[PDB]
Amino acid sequence: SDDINQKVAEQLAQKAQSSSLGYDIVESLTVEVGPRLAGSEQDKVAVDWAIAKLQSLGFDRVYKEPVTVPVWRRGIAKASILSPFPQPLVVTALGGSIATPAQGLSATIVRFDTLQDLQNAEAGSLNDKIAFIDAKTERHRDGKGYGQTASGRSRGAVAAAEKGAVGIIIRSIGTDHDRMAHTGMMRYEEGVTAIPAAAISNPDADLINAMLKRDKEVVISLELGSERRGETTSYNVIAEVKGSTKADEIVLIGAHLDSWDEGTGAIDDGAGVAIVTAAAKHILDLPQKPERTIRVVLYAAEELGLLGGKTYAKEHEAELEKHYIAAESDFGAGPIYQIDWRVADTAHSPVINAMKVAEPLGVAAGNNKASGGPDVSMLPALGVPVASLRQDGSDYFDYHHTPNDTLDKINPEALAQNVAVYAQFAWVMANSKVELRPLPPK
Amino acid sequence: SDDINQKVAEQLAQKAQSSSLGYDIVESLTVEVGPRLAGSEQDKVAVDWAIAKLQSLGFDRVYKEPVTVPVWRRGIAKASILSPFPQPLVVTALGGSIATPAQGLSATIVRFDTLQDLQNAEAGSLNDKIAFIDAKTERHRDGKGYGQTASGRSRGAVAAAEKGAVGIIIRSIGTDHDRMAHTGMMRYEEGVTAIPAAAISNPDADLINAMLKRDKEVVISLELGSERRGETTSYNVIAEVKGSTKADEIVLIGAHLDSWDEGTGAIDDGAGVAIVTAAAKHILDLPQKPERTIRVVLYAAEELGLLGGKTYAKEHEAELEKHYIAAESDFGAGPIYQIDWRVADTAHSPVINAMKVAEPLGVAAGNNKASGGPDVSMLPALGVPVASLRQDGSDYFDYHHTPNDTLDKINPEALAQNVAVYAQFAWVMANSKVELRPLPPK
Ligand SMILES: [Zn+2]
Ligand SMILES: [Zn+2]
Ligand SMILES: [Zn+2]
Ligand SMILES: [Zn+2]
Repeated sequence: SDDINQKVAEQLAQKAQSSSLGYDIVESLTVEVGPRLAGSEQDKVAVDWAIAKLQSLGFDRVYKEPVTVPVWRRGIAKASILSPFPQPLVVTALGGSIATPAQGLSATIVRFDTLQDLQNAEAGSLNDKIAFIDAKTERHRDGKGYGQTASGRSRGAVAAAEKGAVGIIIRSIGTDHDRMAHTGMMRYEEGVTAIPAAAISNPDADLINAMLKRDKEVVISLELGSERRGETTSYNVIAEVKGSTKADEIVLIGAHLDSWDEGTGAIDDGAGVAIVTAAAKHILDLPQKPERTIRVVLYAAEELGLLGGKTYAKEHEAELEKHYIAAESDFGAGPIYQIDWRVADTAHSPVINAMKVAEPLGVAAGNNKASGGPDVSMLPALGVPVASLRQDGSDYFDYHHTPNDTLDKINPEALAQNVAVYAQFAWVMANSKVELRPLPPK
Repeated sequence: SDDINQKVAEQLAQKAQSSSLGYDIVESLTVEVGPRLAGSEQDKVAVDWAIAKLQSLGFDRVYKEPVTVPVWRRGIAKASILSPFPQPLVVTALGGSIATPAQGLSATIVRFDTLQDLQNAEAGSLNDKIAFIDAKTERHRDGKGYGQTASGRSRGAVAAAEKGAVGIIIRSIGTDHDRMAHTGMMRYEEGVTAIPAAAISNPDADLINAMLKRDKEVVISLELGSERRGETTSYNVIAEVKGSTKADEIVLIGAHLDSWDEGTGAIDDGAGVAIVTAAAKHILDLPQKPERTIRVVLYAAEELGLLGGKTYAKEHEAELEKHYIAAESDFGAGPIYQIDWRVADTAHSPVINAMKVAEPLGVAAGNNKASGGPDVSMLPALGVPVASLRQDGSDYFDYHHTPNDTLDKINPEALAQNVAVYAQFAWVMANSKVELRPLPPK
């Protein structure tokens, strides 16, 4: 009954709070693998680590599924201001950037408040120059500031090249004022000349601004080494807690296994790997079996455009109708404060009620318009219900995509609360009688 | 009278709180010069900046005095763990390190809790190996943690070479857990083979520890580029507020103009330059003249061993008897909470009383055993009284000697409180009738 399962969920939360497992999994990943950019030598290391780890935890099935991934290698990154006042910058290439010319790159910059301002510039206005997008990212619990500025990183190099720019630097898409350059994916556009593209630290962007405010033009030097290889194979890594009376139905709880390459991928998304794996292990430890199968999916190549998520959706196309609900942890280790849903209108109040078991952990009732996390975000359009278990990310963009994304950034008590809430979610959902389909129109 | 001068001191503090001058001076230095390692091209840039700045503020005399300085240039710094689990490290050369061999340097490490533990190792025990000193620096308002661990940086390369080491890495002498490597001076010893010497970030030292805790040996790669040139000339930069009835007597308020090269030297010691310069300017702005001359000294090459301070003490030897008191701001921008003295026994209670004017700014009475700041610390032995105006440095070693020592680390309200307290100090001391000599035995 709902009552019996509420009490199991209460006990799962107790276990999460008394067990070092969640922390131990992320310590293991960050120490024994470290950064694991898709397509790098560390990609296979992370996959092999995850397979061994899941086997060692005793899951009923542990297997992997191939995902095609591109190969990009980061080389040197050096930048400085040449004039008016010569100074060093702390820079990093945007993910996928081409290298700077062998002859080298030195140019006058032109500052834009935002990507939109750059897109509005006159054609030819950046000939021989480097674009500088200065947009600052606001700090928000829900990360909505990142949502407003991230496109500068994703699309700035295209917009700048369209105006004649020979390069782009951006203010890091970060909420810190640390001397850390934030990387992340960017995309060139077929038809537009690819140009070198880098992020500079927030203090460096402040410095450039201080010089511009003196009615001086700023000239920089930028050097980026990088290399592109042909595509290869990574893997979605999967573990299951075997179901019982409804074993053909799947509750999917996910994270991504890949990361950027300059930190150790601790909060993005080693924390999420640990949260969903530990939650599933606590469930595996129960004397009771869930009705549904619980499937942990550790997705490949999320950083490169949800490639593993998209691959999974297609590979499991015939199985999606039997996916009861899907959710993903990929907003660091901050505690969960709300669960939002994407279920049938007639399921919404029932699932809110089911998850009131998490109220004492600080988790509020939510809406019925959830997108789901990145790797499951394509699944509602295919009919699959999802939940967004909302994490407090107020500090997340201080470290996201920097060399500072390290184990010591994880608050163990907060990590444990996520393990507790996912364990409750996966248990309650794997035993729920609520009909979650059909999803109402978006 | 003491009463009239108490009220001027109160008004000076008002000015400091209502004026952006202190902040503006450090903004100017960090933007228009940036990092200014002694002996680098930026050394002359900083001197020329300071001369122009002091002239622009209208000081009665502005001049400079030569200081011999060594020339060391930092090149590349790359390090990684090769085994058991290959990963990147964030490293920086210790100031003055020789370069690593052209053939390259890869070696097994041996961990030591502290410099003392390394010094206790058996001769030959580090043959072919790299020493790793792991001592963590405790956070303290007075910086006493730095005092306990700093010698690992200063003297570790010598102690490691004595035991056969081919190199040394240290846990950065820092209180942060940021991915920032802290540099700073080290000294080789004539007679002992010079070896490459670097600091790694605190998270990287944690990582190495996590591998060692797995009963694995750790092997690293270390690459350091550096170059030593012959000595050259830097300068102590001096400004004066002209005295009146006691113009032959000097109240010296100082800071150092030089910095390490990877940040912008904002808190070490751009803040101190701004504090003492702004304090003197507020005094210069008064309609009243001080009795004594107030001398702002912006010392050269403090980071390389107090070279400008030592030079000043010798150059001004015949003038020291007329130095009434000396003090230096070189503990960032945190507010002052206490003034300690080094005056005659019979002057102690009188100077405490004189400075009770700063109580409302949060400044407590202090002792009579002050060392004085670094550049004036040699002066008591020459008979010159000093004060230590104690700053709250709880956060100072998060940024000291890192690339993160940037303008945005300065709390403007705290910087203003220092300007207020130095203005009071310099005014009260430049008009005091207390006999400060002779100093009692140390
Ligand atoms: Zn992520
Ligand atoms: Zn990411
Ligand atoms: Zn200093
Ligand atoms: Zn220093």
